[PDB]
Amino acid sequence: VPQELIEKIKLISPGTELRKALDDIINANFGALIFLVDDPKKYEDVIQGGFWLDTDFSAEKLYELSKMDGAIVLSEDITKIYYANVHLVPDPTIPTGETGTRHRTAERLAKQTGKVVIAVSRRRNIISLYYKNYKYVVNQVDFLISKVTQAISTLEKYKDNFNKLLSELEVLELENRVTLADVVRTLAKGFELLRIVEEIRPYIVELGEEGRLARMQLRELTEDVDDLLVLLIMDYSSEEVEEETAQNILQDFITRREPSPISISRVLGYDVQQAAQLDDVLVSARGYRLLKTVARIPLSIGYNVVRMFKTLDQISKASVEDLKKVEGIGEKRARAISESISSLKHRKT
Amino acid sequence: VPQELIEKIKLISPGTELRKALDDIINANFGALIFLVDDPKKYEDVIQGGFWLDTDFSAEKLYELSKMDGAIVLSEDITKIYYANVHLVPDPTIPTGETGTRHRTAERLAKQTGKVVIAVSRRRNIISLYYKNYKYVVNQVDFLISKVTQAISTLEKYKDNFNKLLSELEVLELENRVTLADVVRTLAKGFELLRIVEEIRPYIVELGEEGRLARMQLRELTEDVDDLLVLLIMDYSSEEVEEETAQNILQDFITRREPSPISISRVLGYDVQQAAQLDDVLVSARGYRLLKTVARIPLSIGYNVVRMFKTLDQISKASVEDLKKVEGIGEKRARAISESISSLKHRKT
Amino acid sequence: VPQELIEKIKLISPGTELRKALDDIINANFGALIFLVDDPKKYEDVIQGGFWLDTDFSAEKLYELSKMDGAIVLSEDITKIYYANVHLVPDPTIPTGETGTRHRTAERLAKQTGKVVIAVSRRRNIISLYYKNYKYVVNQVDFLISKVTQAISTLEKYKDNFNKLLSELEVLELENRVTLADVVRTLAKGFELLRIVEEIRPYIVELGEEGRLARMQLRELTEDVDDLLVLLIMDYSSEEVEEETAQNILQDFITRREPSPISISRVLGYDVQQAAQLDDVLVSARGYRLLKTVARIPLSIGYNVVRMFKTLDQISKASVEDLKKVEGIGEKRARAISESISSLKHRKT
Amino acid sequence: VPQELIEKIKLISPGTELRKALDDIINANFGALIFLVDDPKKYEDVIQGGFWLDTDFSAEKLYELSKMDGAIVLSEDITKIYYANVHLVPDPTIPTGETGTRHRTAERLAKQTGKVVIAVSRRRNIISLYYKNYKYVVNQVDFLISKVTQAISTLEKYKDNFNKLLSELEVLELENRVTLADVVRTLAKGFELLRIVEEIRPYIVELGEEGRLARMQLRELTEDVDDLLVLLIMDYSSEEVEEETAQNILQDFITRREPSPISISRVLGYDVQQAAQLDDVLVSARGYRLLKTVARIPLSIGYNVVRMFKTLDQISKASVEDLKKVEGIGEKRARAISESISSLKHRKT
Ligand SMILES: Nc1ncnc2c1ncn2[C@@H]1O[C@@H]2COP(=O)(O)O[C@H]3[C@@H](O)[C@H](n4cnc5c(N)ncnc54)O[C@@H]3COP(=O)(O)O[C@H]2[C@H]1O
Ligand SMILES: Nc1ncnc2c1ncn2[C@@H]1O[C@@H]2COP(=O)(O)O[C@H]3[C@@H](O)[C@H](n4cnc5c(N)ncnc54)O[C@@H]3COP(=O)(O)O[C@H]2[C@H]1O
Ligand SMILES: Nc1ncnc2c1ncn2[C@@H]1O[C@@H]2COP(=O)(O)O[C@H]3[C@@H](O)[C@H](n4cnc5c(N)ncnc54)O[C@@H]3COP(=O)(O)O[C@H]2[C@H]1O
Ligand SMILES: Nc1ncnc2c1ncn2[C@@H]1O[C@@H]2COP(=O)(O)O[C@H]3[C@@H](O)[C@H](n4cnc5c(N)ncnc54)O[C@@H]3COP(=O)(O)O[C@H]2[C@H]1O
Repeated sequence: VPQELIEKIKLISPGTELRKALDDIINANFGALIFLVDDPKKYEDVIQGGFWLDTDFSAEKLYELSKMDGAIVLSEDITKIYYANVHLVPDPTIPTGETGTRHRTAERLAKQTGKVVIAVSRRRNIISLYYKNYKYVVNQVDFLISKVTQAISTLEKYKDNFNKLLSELEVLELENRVTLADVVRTLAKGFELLRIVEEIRPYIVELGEEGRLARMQLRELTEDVDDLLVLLIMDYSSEEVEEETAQNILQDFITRREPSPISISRVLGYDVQQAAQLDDVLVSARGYRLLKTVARIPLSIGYNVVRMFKTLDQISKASVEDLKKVEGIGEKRARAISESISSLKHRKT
Repeated sequence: VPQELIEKIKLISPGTELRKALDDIINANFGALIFLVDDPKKYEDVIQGGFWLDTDFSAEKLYELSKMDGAIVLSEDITKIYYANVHLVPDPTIPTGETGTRHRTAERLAKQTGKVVIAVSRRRNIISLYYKNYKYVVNQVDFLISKVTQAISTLEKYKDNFNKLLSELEVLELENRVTLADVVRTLAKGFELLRIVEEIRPYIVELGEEGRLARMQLRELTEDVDDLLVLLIMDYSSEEVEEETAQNILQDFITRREPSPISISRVLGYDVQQAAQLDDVLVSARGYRLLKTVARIPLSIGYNVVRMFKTLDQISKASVEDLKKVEGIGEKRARAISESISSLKHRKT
Repeated sequence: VPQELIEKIKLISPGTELRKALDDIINANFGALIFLVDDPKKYEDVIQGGFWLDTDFSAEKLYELSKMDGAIVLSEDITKIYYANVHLVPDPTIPTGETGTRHRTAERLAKQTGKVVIAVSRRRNIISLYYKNYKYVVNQVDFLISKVTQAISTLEKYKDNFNKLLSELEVLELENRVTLADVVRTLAKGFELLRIVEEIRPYIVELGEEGRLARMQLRELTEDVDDLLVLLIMDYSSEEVEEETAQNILQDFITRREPSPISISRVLGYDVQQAAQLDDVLVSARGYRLLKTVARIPLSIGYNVVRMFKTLDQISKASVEDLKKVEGIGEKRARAISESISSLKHRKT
Repeated sequence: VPQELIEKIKLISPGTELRKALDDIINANFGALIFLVDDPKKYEDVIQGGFWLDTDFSAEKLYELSKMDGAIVLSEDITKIYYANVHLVPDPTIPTGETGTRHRTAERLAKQTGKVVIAVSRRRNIISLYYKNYKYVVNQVDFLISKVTQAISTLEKYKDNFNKLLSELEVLELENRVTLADVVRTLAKGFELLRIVEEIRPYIVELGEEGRLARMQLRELTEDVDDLLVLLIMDYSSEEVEEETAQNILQDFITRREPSPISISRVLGYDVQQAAQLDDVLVSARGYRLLKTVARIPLSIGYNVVRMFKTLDQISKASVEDLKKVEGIGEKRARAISESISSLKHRKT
C-alpha cells in the first residue's frame, strides 16, 4: 500500500475533526462529495457555481454545508472551506468502474487532478476516498473493532500454543534432547502468530484513535516473540548464523515464504524432503537464547562464548573460570551464565 | 444436510458478489425474488413479461435491478443476468407452507423446476434460499459471529477443564494409579468438547469469508484433541484395540452415543452398571499415548513395543537394550522411549 | 419470584413460536395487546367486537393479525387464536401504575381476570407480561446476552483468584501451616463467586433457547465449587460438622449472610471480632476434602477415618495397616489414601 | 474534573429515573432542553410562557412532556416538574462555542444562572449537560461498555505479563540473584497496568448502575497490585524507605512521571543514565514483601526485622531464636517467617 495514500487515509481516521463530521453526515443520511485542493483558482474549470465561502473549517460547518446538493471544496490540510454547493465537472472520458454519478465523478476527478476526493452516498454508509488511481473504502469503527477483537482473540489462542511449545522445547533444550521437529513446530507457530499481526495491521490503522487499546493489546501479546524467534534460528540453524541473517529469515517467513515444516527446516540448512524425517534429526541449541534472555549477555559477547563452546550443553558444563577466558566475560557475566543455567536445570528438570 | 444443498448455500455465502448485493438489498429494504437457471428458454412458461437483459452480472446491476417489482433471472453460475421485472408463475397447486406471495412463489417454483430460487422480503431481513424440497434460511453475519463467539468462548472453558483432567491423569499414569473413573471423566470431557465443535460447524460455514478467524480459533483450540482421545482409548480399553477401531469409538461418541460415564466405560469393554463402580476399577495405560506423543514412536512400531511389554509401567522399567529387542527400535528410538519416560517421572512426580 | 409466574414467562421465552411472533411484531413496530384465556365465553363481557377466528395458532397468523387495531385473544396453551381486533374493557376503577391506554388496560385486565395479558407498544420495544398482580418486563436477547457475557467474564476473574487461593491453601494444608485467615479468604471468594451465579440465573432464564451456551459456560466454571466449599467448611469448622450442616452454611452465605471475613470465621465456630485476629488463629484440616476428592473415599466412610485420626496431618502419618483398622477401609481404599496423600506432598511441596 | 460537576453527572447516570426518561427521549428522536432550578420565581425572567405544572416528577411525565416544543423546568433534586413548553431567554451576549439554538441557549443559560441545563437534539443522540462553565457529553451505555470491555481485556494482557515478571523475579529473589533491571521491568509493568485503570475510571463512572460488573472485574484484576508494588519499592529502593514514602512514588508513577526504565531506577535512588546499565546493578530485597504477604508479619514489626537483618537473604539464614530477639516477634511469628521462607525456597527453586 503506497505510503502516499496512507498519509491521505489519515485525514479521515477516527480522531480527526474531518472524520467526526463525516460520521455525523453518515448517521444523518446526508450525502457528501468533498474535493481537497490547495489552490482553488488553479481548478476553477472543474468547479462550477456554488457559493464561495473561504472560511475556517470546522466539523459543524462541514456537516451543515453537506445538507445542500453538490460538492464542498476544502484546503488540502483541512483548515479551510472554500466552496459549497458547486458542480464538479471532470473529463467524462476518464475511465471509471464506479457506480452512480457521485462516485464516478469522484474517481474521475481524483485521477484528473491527482488530488483527493471523498464521496459518501445517502443510501449506503461507507466513506470512499479517491486519491490518484487509488481508491480506499473506509469502514465504520464498529466493523473494525469487530474484526480486530476477533483477531486478537485468535492471537491469544496462538500465543498459548506457542508458550506450550516453547516451554516443552525448553525442557528438551536443557536435557539436550532436542529434535529438528521440535524446533520447527515452535518456529512454525511463532511465524503464524506474527503473520496474524501483519495481516491485521491495516485494520488497526483504519481505527486511528479508536485503535489505541488494540495496539496495546497486540504489544502485550507479541511483546518479545520476534527476538525469541530470531534467537531460536540462531541456536538451531544448520551452521553458524549472524543475528542480521536470522532477522531476515524471520521477516521472510512472515511476508513471503509459508511457515511449512519442511520449508522451515530446509531454510535452516537441513536437507529434508519428508516431513517425518524431522523427528529423526537430532539438534542442539548453540546457546544464544539462554545467554541473552536469561544470562542477559549481549548478543555481541555471546558470539564469543558460542565460539569457544559451540553449544549450550558445553556452556552448561563450563566453569566460572573457563567462561572467564572468554573475551567480554568478567566475574559477574561469568557467574551470571553459570548460576542462571544451573538454576533452570534444577527448576525445570 | 445434503451436499447438493451445501453447494447452493455457497452461492450466497459472505465473500461472494451475489451476497454483497443481497446485503445491499436488505440494508436498503428493497425486496428480492431471484430465479437461477441455465437455459431460460426451457422455462419460458414460468417466466412472463419483464425485460430481457442478457448481460454480465455484477452486484451493482443486481442491486439496481431489485429496485423494480417482480423477479430477476440469473444464470446458475451467477455470471449472467437474463431477466428482470418478470412475473414468475409456478403451479399454484404445488404444496407450500410459506407465507406471503413472494415466498410461496419461491418454494413452489423451486420444487417445480428443481432449480434454486432466492427470496428477500422488504419487511424482514433474512435470506431464504429454495432448492428442491429444501429450504435454507441464511442468517446475517452479525447473528452468526455472535453465536460463534459464544461457542468458542464455551470451548475455551471446556478445553480448560480438559487440560486439568489430562494433566492430573498424567500424574496418575506415571504413578500407575489410574482408575477407570479417571479415564472416563477425561474421555467424557474431550467428547463433549468435540461435540460443541461439530454442532457449530454449520454456523462457521454460513460465515464464509467472515468465518476465517473462527476456523483458526477452533483449530488452535482443538489442535490435537482427537488424536489424544484416540490414544486414550487405545491405552485404556479393556482389551487390545487397533487405532482404526478407536477412531470409530471416538466418532461414535461425537455423533450418536452420549458421553455418559457408564456408557463410555461400557463401550471400552468394562461391564459396569453403577457409576460409583468406576472409582473401584483399577486400570493401566498400555503406553501408546506416551510412545507416539512424547517418544515420537510411530503407532505402527508402538504396537510391537506394547506387544512385548503390555503396559507403560513395564515399558518404563525396560532398559535401552530390552527395548532394542523390539522390531522397529534401534538405538535412537530406544533412548527416546527411555529418556522421555524417565524425564516425565522426574518432572511431574 | 413466584413459580406461578415463571411458568408464564416461559410462554414468551426465546425458542417459542409465540416469542418469534412478538419479535417480528417489535421489529415491525406494530403494536400488540394479547389476552390469554381458556374459555372465551366466560369472558365475553371484557371482550367487545373484533372478529371471531377460532383457528389454529401460528407465528405468522399472529403477526398478520397484529397489523390491526385492538387486542388478540389466544388459548392459554397458545394453540388457538380466538379473537382479533376486539375491544378489551376491564374495570376502569382497578388500580394501575402503568402509562398509556394499552398498558393500563393490560394490567387492569390481568388483575381482574387473574389471567395473562401481553402488551407491546409501537413506540418502545419491550415485551410487558401481566399475570395477576405481577408484571414482568421481558428484555430483548441482545441486551441479555450482553449482561450475561459480562457476568461470565467477571466469573472467570473470580474463578481465577479462587484457584490461586485454593492452590496456595493446598500448600499450607499439606505442610499443616494453615491459618483461619487463609481458610476464610478462600471461602469468601468461593461464596462471592456463587453469588454472581445466583444473581444472573434469572437472566439466563429470560434467554431461553438462547441461553444454552451460557448455561454450559457457567457449568464449566462452577463445575465443583459447591462441593469444594462444603468440604472446606467440614475440614476447618471449629468443631465436627455433618455435610448437611455444611451445605446449609454454604447456602446461607449465598443468599442472606454477606461473605464477610469476620462473619465467616464467626459462623465457622471461631469467636473473633477483629479481622486482624484471623492471621493468628492456627487451624488444621480434618481431611475430608482430601479423602473424597483425591482419595475418592465416600464421605460416609470418611467420617470414620476422621473419627480415628482427627486431622489430615495424622492421616498422612498413618500407615496402610492403621487405616485398615477403619470401618469401610480395605486394602484398596487404604493404599488410595496413603499413596494419594504422599504423592501430593512430593509434588506440591 | 471538578467534584462539583461529578455530583451533576450523577443526576443523569444509568440507573436514575431521569436518565431512563432521557434514553426514551433519544430512542424516540424527540428533542429535550431541561433547566434545573430550586426556585423558579427567582428565574422568572429567563423563563417565558409554557405551562405551569408544579407536579411530582416521573420518567413518564418527562417523556410525554418532551413531545412538546421548548424547555422543561425541573427542581434541582429531580423530584418536581415546574414548567413545560417554556421559552428560555438567556443573555444573547454570553459567549458560547456551541451549534444550533438549543445548545447555544443551553450553555449560555447555564453560565448565566450557574445552574444545570440539559440538551438533547432530535438529530443526534448524545446527552449534553451544562453546569457553570463546564460541559459534559454523556455517551450511550453501549459505547461505554465497548470501550470498557476493551480496556479490561487489555488489562488481562498486562496482568498476565505482570504475573510472569513477578514469578520470575520471585525466583531471582529467593536465589538472591536480582538485578536492578529485573525490578524495574516488574515495576514498570505494574505502573502501566494501574495507569490503564486510572484512565478508564471516568468511563466506569459514566456507566453508573451499568458499571457494576466492570467495577467487579477491575477489582479482581487489580486486587493487590498496589500493595505489591509498594512492597517492591520498599524492598529494592537504594536506601531504606518508609511505606508512606513508597506509596507516594507509586502514586507519582501513575499520574505524572512516565514509567520509564531509566526514570524508575533513578527515583529508586540509583544513579543511571544508560538503560543498559540496569542489567549490571545487583540488588537484594530488603524482605518486606515476603514478610507481610507470605509471613503475614505487620509492616510495622517488619521494620524491626529488616533493621536487624537488612536483607531477605540474611533473614532466610536466621534461626527461630535469632528472629525471636526482634521486637514484636514471639514464637509464632518466628516460625512463620522461617517455615514460610524455607517452604518457598524448596518449592520455587
Ligand atoms: N448526468 C446524469 N446522468 C444520469 N442521471 C443523472 C445525471 N445527473 C443527475 N442525475 C440523476 O439525478 C439524481 C440526483 O441528482 P442530485 O443532484 O440531486 O443529487 C446528487 C448530487 O448532489 C451529488 N452529485 C453527483 N454528481 C455530482 C457532481 N458532478 N458535482 C456535484 N455534485 C454531484 O450526488 C447526488 C446523488 O447522485 P445519484 O446518481 O445517486 O442520483 C442522481 C441521478 O439519478
Ligand atoms: N395472488 C395474490 N393474492 C393475494 N394478494 C396478492 C396477490 N398478488 C398480489 N397481491 C398483494 O399485492 C401486494 C404487493 O404486490 P407487488 O407486486 O407490488 O409486490 C410484490 C412482488 O414484487 C413480489 N412478488 C410476489 N410474487 C411474485 C411473483 N409470482 N412473481 C414476481 N414477483 C413476485 O413480492 C412483492 C410483495 O409480495 P406481498 O405478498 O408481500 O404483497 C402483495 C399482496 O398483498
Ligand atoms: N380512553 C382514552 N383516553 C385517552 N386517550 C384515548 C382513549 N382511547 C383512545 N385514546 C387515544 O387514541 C390513541 C390511539 O388509539 P388506538 O385505538 O388507535 O390505538 C390503540 C389500540 O389499538 C391499543 N389499545 C389500547 N387500549 C385498548 C383496549 N382497551 N382494547 C383493545 N385495544 C387497545 O393500543 C393503541 C395505542 O394506545 P395509545 O394510548 O398509545 O394511543 C391512544 C390515545 O392517545
Ligand atoms: N433565533 C433564531 N435564529 C435562527 N434560527 C432560529 C431561531 N429561532 C428559531 N430558529 C429555527 O427554527 C428551528 C426550529 O425551532 P423550534 O422552536 O421548532 O424547535 C426548537 C425548540 O423546540 C428548541 N429550542 C431552541 N432554543 C430554545 C429556547 N431558547 N427555549 C426553548 N426551546 C428552545 O430546540 C428546537 C430546535 O432548534 P434548531 O436550531 O435545531 O432549529 C431551529 C432554527 O433553525
